[PDB]
Amino acid sequence: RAQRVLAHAQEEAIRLNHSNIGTEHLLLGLMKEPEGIAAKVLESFNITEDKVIEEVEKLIVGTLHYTPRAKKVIELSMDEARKLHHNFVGTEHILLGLIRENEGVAARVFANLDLNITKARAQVVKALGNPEMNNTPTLDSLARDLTVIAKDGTLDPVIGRDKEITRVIEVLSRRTKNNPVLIGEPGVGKTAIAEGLAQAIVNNEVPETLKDKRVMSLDMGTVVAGTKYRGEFEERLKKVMEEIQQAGNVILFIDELHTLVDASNILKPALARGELQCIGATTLDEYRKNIEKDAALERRFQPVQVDE
Amino acid sequence: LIGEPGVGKTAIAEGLAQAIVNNEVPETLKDKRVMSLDMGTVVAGTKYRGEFEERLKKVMEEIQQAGN
Amino acid sequence: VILFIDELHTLSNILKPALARGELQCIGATTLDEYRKNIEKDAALERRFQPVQVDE
Amino acid sequence: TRTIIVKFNDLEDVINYAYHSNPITTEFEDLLYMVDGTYYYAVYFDSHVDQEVINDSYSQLLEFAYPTDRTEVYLNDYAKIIMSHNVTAQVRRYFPET
Amino acid sequence: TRTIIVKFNDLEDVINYAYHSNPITTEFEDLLYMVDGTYYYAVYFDSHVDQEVINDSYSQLLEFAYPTDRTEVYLNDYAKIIMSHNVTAQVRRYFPET
Amino acid sequence: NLKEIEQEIEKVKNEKDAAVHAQEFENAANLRDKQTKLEKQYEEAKNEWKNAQSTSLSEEDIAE
Ligand SMILES: Nc1ncnc2c1ncn2[C@@H]1O[C@H](COP(=O)(O)OP(=O)(O)O)[C@@H](O)[C@H]1O
Ligand SMILES: [Mg+2]
Repeated sequence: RAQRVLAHAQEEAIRLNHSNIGTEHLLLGLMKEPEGIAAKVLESFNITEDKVIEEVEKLIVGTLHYTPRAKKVIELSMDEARKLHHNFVGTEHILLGLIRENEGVAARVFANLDLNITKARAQVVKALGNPEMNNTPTLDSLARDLTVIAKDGTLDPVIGRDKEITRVIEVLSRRTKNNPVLIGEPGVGKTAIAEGLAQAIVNNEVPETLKDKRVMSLDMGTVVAGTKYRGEFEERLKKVMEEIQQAGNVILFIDELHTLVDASNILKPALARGELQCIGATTLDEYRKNIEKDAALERRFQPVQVDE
Repeated sequence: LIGEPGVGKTAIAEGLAQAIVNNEVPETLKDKRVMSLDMGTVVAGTKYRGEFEERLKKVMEEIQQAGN
Repeated sequence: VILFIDELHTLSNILKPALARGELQCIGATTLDEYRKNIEKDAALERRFQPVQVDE
Repeated sequence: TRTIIVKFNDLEDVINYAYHSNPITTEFEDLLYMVDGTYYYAVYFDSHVDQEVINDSYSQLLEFAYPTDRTEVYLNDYAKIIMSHNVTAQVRRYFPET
Repeated sequence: TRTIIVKFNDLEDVINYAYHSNPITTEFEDLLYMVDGTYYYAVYFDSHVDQEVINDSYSQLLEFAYPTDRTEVYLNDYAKIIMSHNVTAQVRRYFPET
Repeated sequence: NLKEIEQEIEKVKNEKDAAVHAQEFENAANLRDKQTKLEKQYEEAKNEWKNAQSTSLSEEDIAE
């Protein structure tokens, strides 16, 4: 970062023989560094160093401290760095901080030199900006994306579930019933299997077929918003379905698949037609009690055992 | 079409559609459209009274007008 | 911010944009009848919510 | 107006302004008010002082204090006068540097 | 304007321009900047060079380069000067043919 | 097992960029020549791979 203005502040304080370090000193230091974005932008408004020096002299030992307003300006400039510029702060951030806090000797100099605030802010934004100036909206809102988490690196690692991941991979590569179901007791790592599959997709370990397929965890918490209106949940289920259809690269993880087997008549044509690829997680008792009874669901889902 | 699961009833319907396309059916069905309707789609988004009946009636009127 | 929502049972997928990844820290409260019926039966709530029993 | 007021949160800020500020070589009359612990600084300029020195001061106070949140009439009513005609001298004489 | 800024994604594109481009027999000064690995090319023509020739050279530059995504002020602040006053000549003399 | 060429390609490219960032042009040209050689070797490995890129379903595969 450019700390040479802060280094100037004391030097110009001694040079003018003042008993404080104010906003006018900081402006003088921005003038002192001509390379700065703030210096060039303010020079574009015909605000040059000698005019600032004359205005400060017209306007306005050893125990020199930044005035509370100078500290406030610095804090605001750090807060202005929340404009997706990470920790590093620049001269234009300091200028934006001075612009926002339209109070102090610097604000008085701006008013005295007839400098517009909004125009200066727009100039700084344009200088920082770019001179030269698909998606499933509903699925991305009610479902948790695992591939984006894996790319971000926030996803926790998966250890030792290589056989289960390979089994899921080979099930997903089928032509007719490429829908794996993870069978195991709660808390054994069934969701970890899907997370590891997402990691393998990101780490370029999956085969060519699943090279660029996203793994979206269709959380079934409150997809069933209202159980009394006729078609209120069917409508949003159909919407999620046609969004998944229009972008044929979405692998879907449905935790507790037995809760949806109300939605059998809607998911059945899509699964049988190949527009949706699903990964389910259930318990062995629930699987036997719900899914095995219906021969239609068996013709779509392939069980994978996840052991403790 | 009545049968045990996995015998080929949907395959029978698809084969009829393919026969229509390949034109090996009688003259009475030469240019018929085989349209697969799912009742879950028809019942989707039908909270208010009379909406499902209205949709089904419009579908039936369209079938009658088209005649193919 | 630590968000407090009493009558939690009156509230998953309404608030996954901050509960799926834990951005909102729920510190809500409810009764045991209203906890076993709709909080214990949800997979997502079991992943994040931890029952802190309040004694007499 | 020839009557400005500024708001000092604490007496530490008043000491900071009295010590570390070199106000413009101007003549003025200073009074200190206090309500609910908040210090209000009122300075009155004669008929020869320009508003530019007033905004410069109001910024040095603003560099050491906050803008007034109470009108002049309210302070003359409820605020107790603490110092008059000499603020900086008496705080410098009694209080030491920070 | 008198400043033309173009962006090179990689060094191979810079070498391609340095060897395969035949600029109009014009007088100019060129510098090569670098931020975050991306290369930027700046050329400054004399006051006597017309604007039409400037646009012509800029459109010749776009064959090997992309339009700049950062302003000249940002480049002068943050970007590091890699080469000065002779970019094509020094790239040609240092790096060999593709 | 071809992965043992991509990582060195990445390392050589990063060293390339770091070296040119410091105005070190001779080291830059040497590193670029090494990068081109390594890229050609990786392309040759991919070539041997696609030359190796038939499997038949036997009765035993179904018995299993
Ligand atoms: N094989 C594994 N590797 C790494 N972490 C695991 C593994 N299995 C389980 N975990 C961790 O333990 C927790 C168990 O939850 P999980 O078993 O995924 O729930 P469910 O079985 O309901 O999907 C997870 O949060 C996960 O972080
Ligand atoms: Mg069928």
